[PDB]
Amino acid sequence: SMQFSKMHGLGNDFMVVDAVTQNVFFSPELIRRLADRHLGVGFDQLLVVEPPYDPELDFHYRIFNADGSEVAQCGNGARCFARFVRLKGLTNKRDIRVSTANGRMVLTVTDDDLVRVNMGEPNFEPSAVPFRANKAEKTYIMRAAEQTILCGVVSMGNPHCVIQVDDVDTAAVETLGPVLESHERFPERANIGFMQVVKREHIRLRVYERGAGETQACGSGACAAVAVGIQQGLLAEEVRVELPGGRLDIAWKGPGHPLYMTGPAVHVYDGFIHL
Amino acid sequence: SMIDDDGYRPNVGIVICNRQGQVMWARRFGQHSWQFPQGGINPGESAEQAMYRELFEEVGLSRKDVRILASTRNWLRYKLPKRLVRWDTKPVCIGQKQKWFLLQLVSGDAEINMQTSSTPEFDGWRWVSYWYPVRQVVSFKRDVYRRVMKEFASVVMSLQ
Ligand SMILES: [Cl-]
Ligand SMILES: [Cl-]
Repeated sequence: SMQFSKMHGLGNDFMVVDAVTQNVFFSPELIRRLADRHLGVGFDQLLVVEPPYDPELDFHYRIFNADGSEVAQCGNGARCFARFVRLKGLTNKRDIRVSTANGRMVLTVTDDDLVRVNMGEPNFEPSAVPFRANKAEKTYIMRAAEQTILCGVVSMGNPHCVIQVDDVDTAAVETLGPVLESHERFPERANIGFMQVVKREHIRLRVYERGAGETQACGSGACAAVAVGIQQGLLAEEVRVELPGGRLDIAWKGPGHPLYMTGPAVHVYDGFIHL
Repeated sequence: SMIDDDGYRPNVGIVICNRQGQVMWARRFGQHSWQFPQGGINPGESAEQAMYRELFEEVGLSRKDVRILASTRNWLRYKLPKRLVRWDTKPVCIGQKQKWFLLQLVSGDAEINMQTSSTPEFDGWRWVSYWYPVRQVVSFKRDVYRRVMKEFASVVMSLQ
């Protein structure tokens, strides 16, 4: 029987497999069989933990979707992976070094058993966004149909434009989202964040993602909202972020420093399946 | 003539760990296949004796350079891939049956020396992360390595 776990992180459901102590080969056919909720297990994504390829790393892990293709989204599943290798006794380290389809990460398991991730240093240079603007301001004006808006823009690796809203439920996500998402001044579109500041260390946020709309959890959008709120002088260097999918904790000492995102991963179940 | 009736030669394998939870990875002489030290039991020795002898002759470590943290309960077997069996040499050896030891290096790295022998089977070593051997070992040993590294993980993980 192949052992597996189900875990939930960043609002996604992972089947998680220890392929370090288990010998199993995840062909696309096996993966699709496993994705089937009546024939197999059923999952949003499959996280497979493997021995490292590099003697200075602790593990490698891969993510596969239900079609049986490998997914390479940066930081995807990192929280569940770190908690998982600890829960299963594959490691006892709190700073776990791991390679993924997108490169190498160091994940830290906090004493609260949350997982902290280095996201890099935010970039406000409009060329790097890319954003149509002559120079970087802490705030920008943009026309958006009948409306005029104020916004911050930053790159976390992908483009973000963040609006301060007075309440995320009385926020026209559905109408302003698409208009700014593909606005002229974003050559590559942008993720549109709607940030209700509750306290200097507590934000509510809804994000209209690039070409995807509303998702329950976009970690890079939480990073982005906090980064501009800080750059704009509105936020403490340690912010709780409340999204539809749950809660993230961002931390950042400002320019010259990297931004840290911290988040939970829930262990849902263990299970066996014969192949 | 140590070969059992089944054609398995009795062997010991050695997993040497340091305090940080790395394990010693040894390069086979005149090649670039890597592996843990392993060696035959001789007529008349116990597993532990063969292990200490292999340890000194191939790695240069004495009984006081290490301590035994754990050893495998039962024997682990692997079959040599059919192409590797010397069929003309009687009795024929078709595999190995191994007892494995986990050792902690208690003295410094400079006590290692892969040239205590003049017929050395290993010409180099390095520290690797604990699970890296399970991937990098030759395919016909991987099953054994997986089981061995699984059995030893709890002991190694309980090194603060
Ligand atoms: Cl996750
Ligand atoms: Cl493997």
